[PDB]
Amino acid sequence: ARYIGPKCKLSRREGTDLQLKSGVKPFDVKTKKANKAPGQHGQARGGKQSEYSLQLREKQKVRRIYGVLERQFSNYYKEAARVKGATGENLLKLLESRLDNVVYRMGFGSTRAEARQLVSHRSITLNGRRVNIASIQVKAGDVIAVHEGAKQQLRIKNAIELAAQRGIPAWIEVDHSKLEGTFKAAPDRSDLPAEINESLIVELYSK
Amino acid sequence: TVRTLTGKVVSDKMDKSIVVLIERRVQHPLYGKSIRRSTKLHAHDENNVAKIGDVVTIKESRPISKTKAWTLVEVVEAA
Amino acid sequence: SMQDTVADMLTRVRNAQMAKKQTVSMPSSKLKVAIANVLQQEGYISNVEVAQEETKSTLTITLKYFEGKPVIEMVKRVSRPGLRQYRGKDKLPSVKQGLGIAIVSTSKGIMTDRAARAAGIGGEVIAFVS
Amino acid sequence: ATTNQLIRKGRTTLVEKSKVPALKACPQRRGVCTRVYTTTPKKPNSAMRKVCRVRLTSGFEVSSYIGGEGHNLQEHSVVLIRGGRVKDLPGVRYHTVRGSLDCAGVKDRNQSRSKYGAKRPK
Amino acid sequence: MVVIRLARGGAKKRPFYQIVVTDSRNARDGRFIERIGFFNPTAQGQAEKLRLDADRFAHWVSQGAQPSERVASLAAQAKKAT
Amino acid sequence: LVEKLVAVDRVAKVVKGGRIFSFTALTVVGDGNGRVGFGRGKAREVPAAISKALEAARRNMITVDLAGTTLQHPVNARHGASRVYMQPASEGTGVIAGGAMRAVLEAAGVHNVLAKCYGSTNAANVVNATFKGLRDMTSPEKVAAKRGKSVEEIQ
RNA sequence: CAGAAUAAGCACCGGCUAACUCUGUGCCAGCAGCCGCGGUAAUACAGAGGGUGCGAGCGUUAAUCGGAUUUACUGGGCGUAAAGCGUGCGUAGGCGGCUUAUUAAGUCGGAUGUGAAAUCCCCGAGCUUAACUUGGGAAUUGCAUUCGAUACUGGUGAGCUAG
RNA sequence: UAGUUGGUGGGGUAAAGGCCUACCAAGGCGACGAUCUGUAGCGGGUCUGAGAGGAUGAUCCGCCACACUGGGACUGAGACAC
Repeated sequence: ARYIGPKCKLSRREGTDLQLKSGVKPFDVKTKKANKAPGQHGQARGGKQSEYSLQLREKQKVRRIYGVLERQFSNYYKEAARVKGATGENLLKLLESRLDNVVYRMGFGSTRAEARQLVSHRSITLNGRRVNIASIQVKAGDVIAVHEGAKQQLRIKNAIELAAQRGIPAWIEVDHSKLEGTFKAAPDRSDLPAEINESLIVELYSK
Repeated sequence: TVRTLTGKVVSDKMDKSIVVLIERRVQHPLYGKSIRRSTKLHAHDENNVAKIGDVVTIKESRPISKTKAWTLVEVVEAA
Repeated sequence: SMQDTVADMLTRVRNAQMAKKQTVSMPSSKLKVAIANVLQQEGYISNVEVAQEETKSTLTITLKYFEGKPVIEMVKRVSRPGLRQYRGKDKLPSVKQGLGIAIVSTSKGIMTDRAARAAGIGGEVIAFVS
Repeated sequence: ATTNQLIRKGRTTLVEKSKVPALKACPQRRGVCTRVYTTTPKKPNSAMRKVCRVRLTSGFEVSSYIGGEGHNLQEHSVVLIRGGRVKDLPGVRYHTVRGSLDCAGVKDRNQSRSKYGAKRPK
Repeated sequence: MVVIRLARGGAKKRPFYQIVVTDSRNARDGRFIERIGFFNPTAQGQAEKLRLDADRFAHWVSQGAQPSERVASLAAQAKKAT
Repeated sequence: LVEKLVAVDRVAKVVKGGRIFSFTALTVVGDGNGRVGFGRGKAREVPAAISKALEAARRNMITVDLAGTTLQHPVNARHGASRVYMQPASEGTGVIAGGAMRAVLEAAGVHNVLAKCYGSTNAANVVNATFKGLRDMTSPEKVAAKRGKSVEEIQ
């Protein structure tokens, strides 16, 4: 199962832009109701929260951008705790290693939902083979190319020109002419945005 | 190459048979204190040399009777 | 009646330190002298002396105070006559994460747990000192 | 205790009794309704609460609460009972499952329907 | 008698055999004397297809063990390969 | 200077013709790098009690020597009927403790530790026991100085 | 090849515990794991709006361990909270002063044999991924035999006087 | 506890053995729990627990026992035989 429904109330509850829309218009012009919770009893951002509320609200925000549900997220945490290293760093590496996210960051999809649809509809090839699972883990030195029938899609060309506005990350090199790209290694924490706090998730799941 | 036990005789009434008491010291599995345990073993003594109170050695052998499977080797100390 | 002379010696040292005496004296024995020698070598006490009148032997120990507190802040008897404690070479206890010493009697004499691990032997655990 | 005392006599554990003996370690039981009636709550509560004395296949006769507002139970009905105390009613340690065998689901209910056993309205 | 044969394991439609020396009266996937190799009829990629301990095989044959047809064919093929 | 409010309770005193209600507050202040203290305050209103408790906490302070972000060695402490056990942990563990211990430990600047309460869980007594244990924790340099040895000799 | 075309529910929103208002009823109907709600403004009953948590599942009941240091070996107590026999003597048992020689039972160390496979853990391999299957290790904290050590406990011989 | 505990002669078994038999003797077990009585297939393992422990013995593997209820033997290398 994948979440379907309204994305702007989703972002409004967390109070921050979750990048769930293409971005042709800024978030503030898009919703006009930011810093207001979706409910009628919705209030400003300054509402006091308990620690349990803060940890939960952070984990939900982390889940909502990547579109992962609770079972898979708990499995991700349990694997990251087993793997040696920083638990939050490992969890971020696992979340950023999914095939759909790599397709999105390579610029073949306007949004992560578009990337998921493209991957699921067998429009992507991994190392020369057409796959259809969004949660396939991408390893170092991989090659992701757009399938031949998938090429010449107006949505894909719009996605690549939109991605041109943002910056192509370091670990991904893309030939946009050939619709091809190469994942090299998992981003370190510095590459990812620093507003995300992972410690809250850590004690929330280690309670 | 044969299993031997050393003990003290506690009975000699039976004909060609003696009863020897074996003692061992082990640790209690849970509380750790050293405990002493005792076992009474019937042995074969053909010539009735042993008597009550001597220290004897016995060795494992084939069955001789219903309850005897050990045979006397030597008398270490006399009473 | 008195049945644990080592425990008596440790209790005497503890009470003397708590009362802030300078020296402590007791009837002597070779085991007590051996334990006091280890304590002096490790630096918890200053001087160990033995006197002999005719057959009685008296053991005297000079105590150490640094700043206001006594040097020996904790001394515990581990093995006791009602429960003997024996440890292998790989299960020797550590006291205060290595900042204290466990006194161990091994087949090569009385030493600390550190020296016992260095020599790769076990034995009886007499006391913890810190 | 001393070590010798522990060796001679070890520590003793006291067994625990279940709070639902009539179920005999089963999730539910089936019974035949012996007497349906109403009772009054213990202080400081005041109401008229619907209960029924039921004889179970376990060989026991107990009392069970009826939840929800409006029931069609009567003499000799066959019902399923589960665990759960009513607190303010002394002696009633069981509940009747709504809509299982002869009991029917409550009417005109649209929230918490899985409890009380009401189907989805069309 | 004593035989050398295949015991089945693995998953449905993907068999994986252990090569075992055992008394013939024992159940196929039960009690055995000694395991001396494995066979994977559907190996792919880097997976090995057949490991057999030739010295143990010869030692047990010298004592009167009877290989099955499949095991004899596999032993011949392994000897041919190496 | 980080400040934490552990508990707030309402108390009553009986007089003729009614009762007088008051409020008590327990707070813990710290610098996050080995300085920590705690205090109590009583008032008619909650903010006044919090202010008095904070002032008392700032007045009652000690210095705690840490090993990086964790304890030097296991600690057992007690105050009245409350007993506490604290143990050092490796990096990435976090602070595994109850709220009363968590406040004091985080104010004192410990990042990885495992802690356990036994006996009574009264907040003031637990804070007292944890404070005593942190005060009485020792260090290799102090041990070497007191025994007249070297740090490498002490190990 | 066809065309969004065939495909979302369940629990909860006084505190413990993330998520609030309005109508209907008035110690009635009813809710309730504990503390407790309802006797005309019910954020706790029923409906509705809104929201929160999960999601092809969601809730309830039953059962085991945990939290429970609440049988306490690790790791509890007995003046007043539960708990010192009314007071002695004494059998089995438990424990026992100092020095010395010897023994090697307890205790410690080495070697050898054994401790089936599967299972748990680690590094890999094959399943589009994962579950799953599988190669090799580590482990199996034990037992037995044999060779060594003698500080402590035990046995034996001798000696001493603080009990 | 009176074939009960030990011994001798004899019988019997694939094989040691009161396994059986005739005599001789009075031994044997027990507070380290005999006898009686309730409950129960055992292990590798599984669940939980920081650990020590506690609960458990479906599915997989090893051992044991049973085949409507009791008592027997035959054939056979092997059964007291679903």
